[PDB]
Amino acid sequence: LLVPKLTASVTDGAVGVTVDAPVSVTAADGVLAAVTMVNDNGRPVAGRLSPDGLRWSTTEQLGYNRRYTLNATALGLGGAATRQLTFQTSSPAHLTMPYVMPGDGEVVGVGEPVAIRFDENIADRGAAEKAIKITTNPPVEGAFYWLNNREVRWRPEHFWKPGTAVDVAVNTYGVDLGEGMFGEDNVQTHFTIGDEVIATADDNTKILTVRVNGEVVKSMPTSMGKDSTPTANGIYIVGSRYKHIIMDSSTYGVPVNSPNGYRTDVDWATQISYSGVFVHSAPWSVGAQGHTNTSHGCLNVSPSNAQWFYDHVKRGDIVEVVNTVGGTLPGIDGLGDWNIPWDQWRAGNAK
Ligand code: NA
Ligand code: NA
Repeated sequence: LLVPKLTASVTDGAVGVTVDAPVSVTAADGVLAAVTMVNDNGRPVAGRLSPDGLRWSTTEQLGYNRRYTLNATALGLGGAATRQLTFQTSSPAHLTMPYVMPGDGEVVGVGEPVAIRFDENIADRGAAEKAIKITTNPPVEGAFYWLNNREVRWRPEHFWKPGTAVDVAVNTYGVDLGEGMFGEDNVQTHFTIGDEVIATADDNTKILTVRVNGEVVKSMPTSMGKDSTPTANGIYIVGSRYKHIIMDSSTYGVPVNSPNGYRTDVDWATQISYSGVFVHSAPWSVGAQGHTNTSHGCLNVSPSNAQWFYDHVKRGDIVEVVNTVGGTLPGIDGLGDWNIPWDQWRAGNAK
């Protein structure tokens, strides 16, 4: 006749216990007759015992900077055993909150990366990547790449296949993200890839051609950046859209009062770079559209075409610019992810 045995997921006297997982107690050669866990203030922690009496677990989120006391008794035909354990959880120096894009339940285009933006610099990028679980259906290979010290992106080698489900579980609560900075909470999002929409602006023709699943559906005369402030070549991801917006160059590093500065209220504006490129309505340049470049970088189109673009293009669709006198959009722009070669993206930069 064996005495029951108790196995807890913490050890008496432990410090730095992480709260990324529940606390449990298991009985062998007996069943759990009593399990309680209280915090430093005497408040009971919610838990649940399995129907067979063998395993108890906490059922609510456990706190940072706690001292918990666990009491457990097991009974079997061979006798009884009781244990009391006290332990302390992680004490962060700092917290950081993740923000995930795109939005939960959204339908997005074939260029949309998964984005996890933290509100603090992440000292241990590898710990953050490890805590982020990305599910794809149909499953496709992808990889993480950091655009800056706070935001990481995940995407496949090529544009997504329409109809792919994407799930993002950012399981950062209880995780040490370096230098004592712990996740403030978990976050989650799920999204789906819709139709393939790729618009190409060719400086040789000054036409912006929109293709939906490979077919031309719209051909828009455009006026892009003038030679002294050109539109960069490259692949741009569609971001947010606005019925109207005041474009303020100081938002993009350029003082309004300086030679290339501007502040302009425009209609039907679709953002395609963090550096401030938009497709938008430009009634003042309709004469130049299809003929000469006049802007500070934006793709000027007619009011009707800008509204069409707003109505028919969605976040994650693609604009490709070719044959301008500019350089190439930086891969770390914020919407320039696809300009980074796959071998470099795949290798990452977690360090
Ligand atoms: Na993952
Ligand atoms: Na769609």
